[PDB]
Amino acid sequence: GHMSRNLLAIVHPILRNLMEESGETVNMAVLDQSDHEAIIIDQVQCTHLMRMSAPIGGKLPMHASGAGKAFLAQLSEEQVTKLLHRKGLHAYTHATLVSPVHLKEDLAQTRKRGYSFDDEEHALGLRCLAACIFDEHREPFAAISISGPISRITDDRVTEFGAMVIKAAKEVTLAYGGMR
Amino acid sequence: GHMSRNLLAIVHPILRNLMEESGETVNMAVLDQSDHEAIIIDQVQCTHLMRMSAPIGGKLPMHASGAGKAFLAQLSEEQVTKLLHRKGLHAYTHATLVSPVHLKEDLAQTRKRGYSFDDEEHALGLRCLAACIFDEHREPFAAISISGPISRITDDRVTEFGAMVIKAAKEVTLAYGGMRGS
Repeated sequence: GHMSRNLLAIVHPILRNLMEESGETVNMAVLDQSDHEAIIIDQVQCTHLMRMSAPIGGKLPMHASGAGKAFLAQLSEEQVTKLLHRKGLHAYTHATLVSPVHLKEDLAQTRKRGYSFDDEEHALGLRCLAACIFDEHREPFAAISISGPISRITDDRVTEFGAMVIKAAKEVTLAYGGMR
Repeated sequence: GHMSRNLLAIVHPILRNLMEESGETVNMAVLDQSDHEAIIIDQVQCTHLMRMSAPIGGKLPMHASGAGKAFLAQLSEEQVTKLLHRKGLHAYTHATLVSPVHLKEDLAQTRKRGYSFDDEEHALGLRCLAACIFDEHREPFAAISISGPISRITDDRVTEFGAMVIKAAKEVTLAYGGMRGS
């Protein structure tokens, strides 16, 4: 399953409402079946002077972004062992997870809490929270992320932000389910 | 002084060089002399995912931005003293200089170091450095600013960025002198 012009049309106001609720830029991405990077297909930017402003069609790293890790978290142990064996783990920053054990631990916690969290792993001062959108085969065919600076996505708000992105991704999975 | 598209085209390379050298978004703003405001009229954004991305036509506060304070620094003490007697100043953040004493201090230091510095005074987590551009009558009409997050514009880079923007502004000034009215 996937999107879809009428689906993107449903998705867009969900993204709009999420920007307004979170105060940050929101992205929707799909997965590149390899390199397992997430490609941005839609976005609603916030109006803060400083903000996340990746371009539409921009690609986020597999192991090192909210959207990338959200997708990656849905794969089996052996699937991820094979992808890490193949692609390696480019260090964007000193926080990037470059150890398989550390990455796999973070993926485990991502499944548990319902959102991925990029904590300055792609770029210094940048945080993102993401959740996958699922089809009828429980395949993640898209992910929404909320992306913004550490000065606003503060530690005391991470859980709250995670809740917001869960709810947005859920609304899209439901919307897809409805249109069928 | 007067900016046209053609003049913007002519100085664009200076702005693009500054964005590349600083790694941050570069803005050029003009002073509205009627309404005393700083209006962004061009911009070269950096390629960082997180970056300053004000729109063209955006306004920056006189007392609380790099471009605004660069303009204020050019005014006589009497001129600042008066228009600040007016006249309350909006507090964008806890760092916004809303005390006339404190603002005037900062403007003196601006004149001395050659560049203004907005240290989270417009928005939390945002720094800018700016310097004025002068027309053929040596009148300030524009300002160029480097604007970016405190994650990258760190204390050890403030002086160096100040230097970059002074040099850039002087290059725009020279280029404008050579192409006035284009």
